[PDB]
Amino acid sequence: GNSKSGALSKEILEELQLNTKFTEEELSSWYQSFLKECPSGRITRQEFQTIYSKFFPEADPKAYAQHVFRSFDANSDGTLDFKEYVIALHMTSAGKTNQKLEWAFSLYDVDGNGTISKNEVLEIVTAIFKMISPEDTKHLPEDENTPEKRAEKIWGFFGKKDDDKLTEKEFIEGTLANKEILRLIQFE
Ligand SMILES: *C(=O)CCCCCCCCCCCCC
Ligand SMILES: [Ca+2]
Ligand SMILES: [Ca+2]
Repeated sequence: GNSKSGALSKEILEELQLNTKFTEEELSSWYQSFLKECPSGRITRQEFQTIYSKFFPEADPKAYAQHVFRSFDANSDGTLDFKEYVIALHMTSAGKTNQKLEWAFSLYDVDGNGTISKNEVLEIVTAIFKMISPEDTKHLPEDENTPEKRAEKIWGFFGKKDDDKLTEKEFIEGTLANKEILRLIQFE
């Protein structure tokens, strides 16, 4: 006797501006389908990787799947809600519109220090390697067949010296430069 939404729909669509949601009618039935996986209401971090197994049953994005969590599930919560979930899930795609793209400096900044360093870059770098398949690992330049050998390619592309800490401000431009950059540190 009442129109249901799923505890979320008007708060998210509010984002209609940044990035064009696949379809306002998408995150609608997607809310219940989740309630079925568990009559709960909070997604854990250990089970977060249990999902990536649907869109990538090939490689083992299990190492990079745990990084996308603290990426935005640190908002003083401890659990990922469906609202913030659609944001990240659709961010890894939904094409490239205006603004946005800022959520990227969030997944790469694991610790979250307003600035990225070689360490964090190393973790996400090695993890991303797992997602890559050996059969395809032969395509990338051998000058970086290992996480320790590539850190020089990525960090070398940007070019840090005095302020050896990449900020979220440039993290967006340093990439807007050569469209062939985001291809390396690419994420899915
Ligand atoms: C109020 O009268 C009860 C809630 C009515 C909800 C309307 C939708 C009912 C149909 C749900 C199943 C539809 C499957 C396509
Ligand atoms: Ca959260
Ligand atoms: Ca940091």
